[PDB]
Amino acid sequence: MAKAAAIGIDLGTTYSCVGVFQHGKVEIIANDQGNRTTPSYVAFTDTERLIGDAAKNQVALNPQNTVFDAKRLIGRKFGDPVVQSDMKHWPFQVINDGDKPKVQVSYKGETKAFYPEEISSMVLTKMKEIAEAYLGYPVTNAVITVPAYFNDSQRQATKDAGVIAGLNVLRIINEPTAAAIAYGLDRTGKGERNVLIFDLGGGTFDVSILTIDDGIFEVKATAGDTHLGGEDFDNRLVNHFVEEFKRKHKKDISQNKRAVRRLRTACERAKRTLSSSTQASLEIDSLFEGIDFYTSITRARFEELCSDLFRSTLEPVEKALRDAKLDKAQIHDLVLVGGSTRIPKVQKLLQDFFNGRDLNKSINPDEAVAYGAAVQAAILIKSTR
Ligand SMILES: Nc1ncnc2c1nc(Cl)n2[C@@H]1O[C@H](CO)[C@@H](O)[C@H]1O
Repeated sequence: MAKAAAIGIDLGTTYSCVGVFQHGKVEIIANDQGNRTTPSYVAFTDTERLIGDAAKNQVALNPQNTVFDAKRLIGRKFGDPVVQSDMKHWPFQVINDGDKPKVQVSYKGETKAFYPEEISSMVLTKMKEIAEAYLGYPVTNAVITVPAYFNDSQRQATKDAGVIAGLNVLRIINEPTAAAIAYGLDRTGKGERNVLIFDLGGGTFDVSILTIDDGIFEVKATAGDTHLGGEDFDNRLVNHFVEEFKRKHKKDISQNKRAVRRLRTACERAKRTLSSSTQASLEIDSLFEGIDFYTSITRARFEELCSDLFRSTLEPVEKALRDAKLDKAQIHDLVLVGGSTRIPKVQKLLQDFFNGRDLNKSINPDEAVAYGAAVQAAILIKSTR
């Protein structure tokens, strides 16, 4: 029953996803709001602790006590230059507890501090409860994914987050390996198969090159930009609309925190529409000083606004190929991961760079990692019996 069942969890920097392999198919499980991915956010309020969508939805009202980006801290020392650099950009407090970072918040009127693995365990507990509500019984066996560049300390702290969350961690697997499993790229028989995984998420960009030799995975190269993702494209749309509002009304809105956040969420929505329509409409009632902001933008203008950022995704692709010592024609498969890879210009740039090659994109890119993790979790729990 429950003992023979296992889930696959993609514990992402900005979003998390849970899947289950049963009756010959993967089911990506929707949360209680009907969403197939859940924000990796934890909010501490005057009455309760919120996780996911509810935590993300009140971030503007409670920024000091809404934790996100815990994956940037997990398994790291406080003194680590990555931690010191990131801390300057977060609205929540990060404290030092014996060279270990803790996030410090106000919860039910009291000061509380949490280890990054405790924050990640709350996200994991939510994913576990989403699976349990779908299945009708508690599932405790799980495969949890991590970036291919995570070291032993980051992998151990992720497994610790799983234990705190009440999960039996069957295995910690690499995100690009889970994505290659999702597409069945490890079941092509004999001979070395070179796979490039292009992973463009909400806040990070990762390029991974794997060799699959008779079912055995080997990471040949990892490249990317830890501070490039979908939110930089939302911000480019924000700056455009702030300049358009100034041209139409002779009013600078950039200082009104509420106006900027409402414009930001509308821009994120319009950006998603631009992946399947050649135009998107913004409809903001009373954006600033009672002025409605009803406008539109073409996919062509959006592509111009992010042009330099889209083109920058090809430098880590070239870098990964040189580190792996492979030419473009030596790569057998190209896999898309992350919601941002739905952007047609991004697909066109990658396809042209690989001389007109087909891309593996039939599995929802923001779900491919949980999909593969779910497949692996089913194989592993069957072998355990
Ligand atoms: N249809 C889409 N077109 C463009 N961007 C998208 C799309 N879907 C998602 Cl999710 N994202 C973005 O992916 C990230 C999460 O993986 C977020 O930045 C989200 O906006």
